[PDB]
Amino acid sequence: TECSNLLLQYGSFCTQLNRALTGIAVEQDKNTQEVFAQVKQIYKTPPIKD
Amino acid sequence: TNSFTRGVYYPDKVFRSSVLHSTQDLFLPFFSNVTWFHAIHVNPVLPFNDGVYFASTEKSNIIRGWIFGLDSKTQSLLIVNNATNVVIKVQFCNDPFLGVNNCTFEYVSQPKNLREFVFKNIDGYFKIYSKHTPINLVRDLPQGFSALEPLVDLPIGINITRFQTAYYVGYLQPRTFLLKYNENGTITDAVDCALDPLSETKCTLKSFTVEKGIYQTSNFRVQPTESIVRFPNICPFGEVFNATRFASVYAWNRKRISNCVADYSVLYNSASFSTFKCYGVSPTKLNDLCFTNVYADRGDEVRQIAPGQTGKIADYNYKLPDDFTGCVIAWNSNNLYRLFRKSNLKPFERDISEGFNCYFPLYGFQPTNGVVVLSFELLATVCGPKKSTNLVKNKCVNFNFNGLTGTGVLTESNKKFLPFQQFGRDIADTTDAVRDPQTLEILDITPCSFGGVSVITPGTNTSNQVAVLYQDVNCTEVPVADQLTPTWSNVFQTRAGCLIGAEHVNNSYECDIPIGAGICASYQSQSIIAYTMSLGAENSVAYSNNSIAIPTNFTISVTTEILPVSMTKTSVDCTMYICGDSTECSNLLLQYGSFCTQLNRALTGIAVEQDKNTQEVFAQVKQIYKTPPIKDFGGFNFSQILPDPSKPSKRSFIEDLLFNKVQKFLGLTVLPPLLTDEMIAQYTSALLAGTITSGWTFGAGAALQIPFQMQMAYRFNGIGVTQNVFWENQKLIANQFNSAIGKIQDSLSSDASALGKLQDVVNQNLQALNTLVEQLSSNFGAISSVLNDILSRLNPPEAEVQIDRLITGRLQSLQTYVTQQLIRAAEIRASANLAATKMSECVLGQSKRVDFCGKGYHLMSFPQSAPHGVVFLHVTYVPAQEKNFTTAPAICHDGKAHFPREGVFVSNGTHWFVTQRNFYEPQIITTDNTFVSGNCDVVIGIVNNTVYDPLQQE
Amino acid sequence: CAQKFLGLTVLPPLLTDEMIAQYTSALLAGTITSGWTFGAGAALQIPFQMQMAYRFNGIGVTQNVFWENQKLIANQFNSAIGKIQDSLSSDASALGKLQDVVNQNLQALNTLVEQLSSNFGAISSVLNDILSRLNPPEAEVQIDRLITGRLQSLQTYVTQQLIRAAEIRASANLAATKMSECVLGQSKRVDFCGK
Amino acid sequence: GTGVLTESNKKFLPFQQFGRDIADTTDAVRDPQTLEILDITPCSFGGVSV
Amino acid sequence: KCTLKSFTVEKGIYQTSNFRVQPTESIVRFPNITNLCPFGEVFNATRFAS
Amino acid sequence: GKLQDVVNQNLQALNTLVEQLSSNFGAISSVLNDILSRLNPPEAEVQIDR
Repeated sequence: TECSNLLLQYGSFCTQLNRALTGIAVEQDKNTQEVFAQVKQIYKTPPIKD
Repeated sequence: TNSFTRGVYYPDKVFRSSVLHSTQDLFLPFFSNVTWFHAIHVNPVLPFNDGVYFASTEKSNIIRGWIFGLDSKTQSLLIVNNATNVVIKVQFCNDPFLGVNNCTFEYVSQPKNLREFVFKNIDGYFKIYSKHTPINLVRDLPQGFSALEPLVDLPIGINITRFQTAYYVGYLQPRTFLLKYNENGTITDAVDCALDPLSETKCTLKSFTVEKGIYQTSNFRVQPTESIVRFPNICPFGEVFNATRFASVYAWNRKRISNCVADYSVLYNSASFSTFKCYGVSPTKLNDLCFTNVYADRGDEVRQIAPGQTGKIADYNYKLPDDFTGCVIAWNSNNLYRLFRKSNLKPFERDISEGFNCYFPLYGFQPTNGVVVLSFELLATVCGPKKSTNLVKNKCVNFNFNGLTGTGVLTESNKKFLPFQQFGRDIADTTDAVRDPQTLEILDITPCSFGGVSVITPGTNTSNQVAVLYQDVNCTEVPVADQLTPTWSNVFQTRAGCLIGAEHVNNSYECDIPIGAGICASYQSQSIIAYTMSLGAENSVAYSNNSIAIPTNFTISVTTEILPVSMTKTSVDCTMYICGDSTECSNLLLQYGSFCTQLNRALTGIAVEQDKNTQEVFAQVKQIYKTPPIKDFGGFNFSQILPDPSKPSKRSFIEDLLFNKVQKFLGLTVLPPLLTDEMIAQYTSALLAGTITSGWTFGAGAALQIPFQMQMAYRFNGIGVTQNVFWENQKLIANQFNSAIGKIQDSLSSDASALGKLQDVVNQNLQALNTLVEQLSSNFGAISSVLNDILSRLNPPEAEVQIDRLITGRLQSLQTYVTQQLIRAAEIRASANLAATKMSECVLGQSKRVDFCGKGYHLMSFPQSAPHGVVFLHVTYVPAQEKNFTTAPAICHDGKAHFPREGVFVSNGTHWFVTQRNFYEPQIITTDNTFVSGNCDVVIGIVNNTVYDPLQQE
Repeated sequence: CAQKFLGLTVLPPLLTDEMIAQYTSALLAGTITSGWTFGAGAALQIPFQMQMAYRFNGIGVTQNVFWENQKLIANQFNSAIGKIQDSLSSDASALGKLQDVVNQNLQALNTLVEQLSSNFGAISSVLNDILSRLNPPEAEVQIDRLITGRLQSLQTYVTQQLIRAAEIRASANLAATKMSECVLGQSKRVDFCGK
Repeated sequence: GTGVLTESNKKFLPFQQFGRDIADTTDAVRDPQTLEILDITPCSFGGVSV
Repeated sequence: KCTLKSFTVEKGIYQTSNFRVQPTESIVRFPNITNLCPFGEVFNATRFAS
Repeated sequence: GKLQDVVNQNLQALNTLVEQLSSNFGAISSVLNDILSRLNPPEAEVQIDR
């Protein structure tokens, strides 16, 4: 605890860090969704590949 | 004891208005249980704590005077709090209420209800806050806001309180919380932290209103509850540290004994023996810390303890390293030599082996004048005795392996500790495993569980319900170390997290509040619902070797794609950010290798770049096309997108709607855009006109001139729609376009959903500044966060240290800001070159890029300006009303395969015709509309039909 | 114990390998069913062989070039996919950039993790033991300097992770472009879709 | 500090001697010697572009 | 020229200096306490012993 | 200029590092040698750490 109270002396350090990291995390999901989850439909691969 | 009675008060805080501020001032959480009332009717009250809050009713005084305060012994106040001279006394007639060593410290005379004397504590003295007493609550507990501060601090010093006197008492906890100050700086309903996870989110985001989303709330840990300080325990040390023998100049021992159990140099802890100095350790942690050195080792100069000092220790006397750990004690009243040494000494060197004839010889026992250190190792132990509980399995404790303090569970000694049988390290940290000092057969490899907490918030404008997920969790159970309110409350046992849940749905739906891991949530009889994220809708259309779907009709859809172009570019002048109005630190500004100048240089670079981004995105012209005064272009009501009417100074209607959506002396400034919103609107005009009047305004030299219907004719022709509908469907294409603009005007301009992506930059930029300025309110280890206070409080030789500490902190934060912005500038540059590319190939021409310039087959895009960005209305062609026709590539009987020139040999079961992938619009095979190479070939797909040659002409 | 307790964890992707594979299935299925005729979701069904004829015609050869060579073309295709099945095996190129990205991040943490042990000018780095050894008053260096050091290491980590993210975002933007132009579309661009 | 003193446009509760801004820099001070509070604006400042 | 350490400066606008406004007065505001602080009762006390 | 600006910023980035060395960072002097010449034994660690 003592070091956490001392870390708080570096005011709101991690709030900024956590936000940046979270921003990266949503950006990653945004990238996946944007890259391949591009379809509003899921066409099912035909059972007969003729 | 419910209804969320708000334990709020102004915590001696400066008046602030229109703000949201967080603190930890021991407020009253809404946890009240029972209170002491209804004593009499038609039973003494003695509740006590330091962390208390009192509230009650009124008829006269009711409390027979409000009191606070043992009995007639010490520090007894029993303040009357009545009209007749309230005094701070420190027990006879006041024992009962009045009516039906008397040393005083202070005099104040400060003077159904809701009288509150709440929030008490000492702070070395006294603390008390008080609230108004409304008389129209028509209930027992008022929805209130806060208590005020008449005067709180007085010379009381009560270590404990138990005095009072239809009654209410609450008890305080040192919790963090959020206080909302309205425009009049009145604290409105506050939000406790750890009251509930939604409140945790509100604290987390330092914002009461919380949009629907997954917010990462504070982490969670199980509490270590016990500790081990175990060692076999029980040497001369405890007695021989003192020695009559005094020969230390030619002697500094280190190991009088290798193993001590009698180690308690209280001589230092209480200074029961003499003066001392400890290096690297507390003087009091003598049985908490242990070293493998138990003994060691005078002169008028104890100044020569000298861990790297410039004394006689350098060459004659005993030397210690600058990086020395240990503790030294001295002796006096006591009534070998420090002769000259030609060589220098090394740390911990013990050398007791040219100045004419004076180098070889080498004290005085008479009272010439009234004119000893133990080194500490870094390690196991064998000193500083201590004992505790036995090994604790399956629950987490502190002090794992005694000499170290860990929070791991003491289980599973599945490690051999082969060479030494004592200690293990992790792949990534000092401590991984231990062998218990007394029973060397058991281990600590399981640190008390810990992880992050994500919270699902449905959006506070709809619901106050939440779901919570421990990011890494067994999904077997959740401990109670925190809200502490719910049970562990059927919850989806997902790896994403599982503490308190949501209906775990066996059905599937569109994604919302995406927790991640293929799991989404919503509030849809309102409750949190957790779903397995579904995919897009199933498409089951059959395909065959001869089945082709061909549109018979079409629509024009307008995709509104909004891209950031520029940042809310700023310039931080560190002279103020760090040193505003501070002249003492002025020397420090110069101290740097222009680091500040370089940080500002980076932001200036960013700003110039931002102007360049706007310039590429909008300024690709030399002569601007003035929108012709027509409103006559195929009837397309471009009047809705062009800045023609001059109602606003320059803006178009769509851009008006875009601009209708979407902080002083901060030490920084937000530089004006080079091109104002008015100029951008005018460049927008320059592009839209020209775009609808000539075409390639840049690429084709103002694009000569086009009737506009010829233009979109050619654009259809570009997308692959040739000689099909651009002329046949005049008044239909125009109508669909028009309707699409209506679709944007009442949809995104009413929501700003798609439009909020612009703010992904603006919000972040503001947050970045908000972070930066908020970062100022930080001590960084300095005595105070306020530089001017350091200057007003500390002298030069002492202030500079803390000034520099604060400066270093602020410089680290500023570098962080510059860096964050340099990277965001790069990202926006990437979006800006995308936007410029899109303006160039979507607006200044017809891009063949599929699903790039909007959804579907882009034929056109009409840009509009947005604050720090561009919105492209990409008018795209979409096929519609598809019919499943039979296809084949070829026919014969003419001795010619006759493959379709550009079309498809398609039939409705008969009437084999040829058309394209644009519209049904069937046509007779028409030899001139086919391509022949191969005749009656072995090629797959001949349908044995015939085609008329227009030149048969018989 | 590859991933230990350092506060450094991984949040699962929204789109899990099942979800990614599932979307990929849709994408391929759309490719073999509408090819390019999509109103960004509004697929128009075409027979695959016919789609190939149209794509071939879109590249400057006639539809009959494909049809005359239907057997050739389809058979060359089958051989080519087999070639890739083998050429992507035997750890070829370590699957290129994908390995690199993961390597770019695991190391990002091995570095961050290593920094945990740095003393930052202090005697030690084991903060819990530092507090045990000395009292907070005597911790301007023992704790706060250490904290500052870790602060910088984390800030460096996020900074580099943001750069990594920016780079990744650009890669993803290009990948998305390919996803909508190269697949679910016919690129007319040289080396956009490979040589 | 340094700044422009002006009559505030808002009365503040008597319990505090001074107020603070969003940037946590002093917003206003009640005069210890007078029954008034004066907004304090940081003295005009900014960059110089040549 | 100094900001860029070059005697010849390219045509353009440069972020050169820092504009702050010089204060025109020194304003001292303290409560009008006329009671000399009884430090003598603290430091010239007859008995500190206890 | 496009291709000059890049080399420029790269070199400038180097130029900056050179300038940075000149900083004392709050130290008694700017060069390790001076530190090593003035307060070496007792405070080299402190000044050097700075």
